[PDB]
Amino acid sequence: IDHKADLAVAPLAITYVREKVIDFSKPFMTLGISILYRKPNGTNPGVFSF
Amino acid sequence: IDHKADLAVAPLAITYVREKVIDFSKPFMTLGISILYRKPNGTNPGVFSF
Amino acid sequence: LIDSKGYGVGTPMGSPYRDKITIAILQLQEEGKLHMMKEKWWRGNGCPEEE
Ligand SMILES: *[C@@H]1O[C@H](CO)[C@@H](O)[C@H](O)[C@H]1NC(C)=O
Repeated sequence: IDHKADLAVAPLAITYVREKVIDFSKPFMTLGISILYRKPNGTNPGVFSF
Repeated sequence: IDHKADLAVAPLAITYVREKVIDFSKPFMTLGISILYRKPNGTNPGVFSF
Repeated sequence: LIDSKGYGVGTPMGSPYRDKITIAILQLQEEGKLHMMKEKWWRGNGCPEEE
């Protein structure tokens, strides 16, 4: 906002609160919130399987 | 390009040429090429397959 | 995708580069170069053989 840089290329939110104070351009990519998990081993309790 | 008005709030792809000659808002519905195909033919009954 | 957000470039107000960079981004996007270089810098090991 004080122009102490030039066009900033970096992971940077597109937020309303920032767009109000700084200017943005067309996104080069889109984010997302998604789960992260480890694939199951496959093992199951001795009661459920049979 | 003429001035009937400022707005056309419709599905309108923001392509290179269209931004050459049209100022665009930021995207609201990101769109992509996918494929459409049938689920299993699944032609099995519980009546007589036994 | 629980949420939708976009990485865009920052600049102060009145910058002439906003539009010139938007068009550049659109052309490079149509070039698919972004796609392949994203693949490269997000490639890593790959899946081993596990069947
Ligand atoms: C997988 O096995 C590890 C031990 O090798 C165990 O700690 C973990 O709970 C198991 N997880 C699943 C989903 O089977």
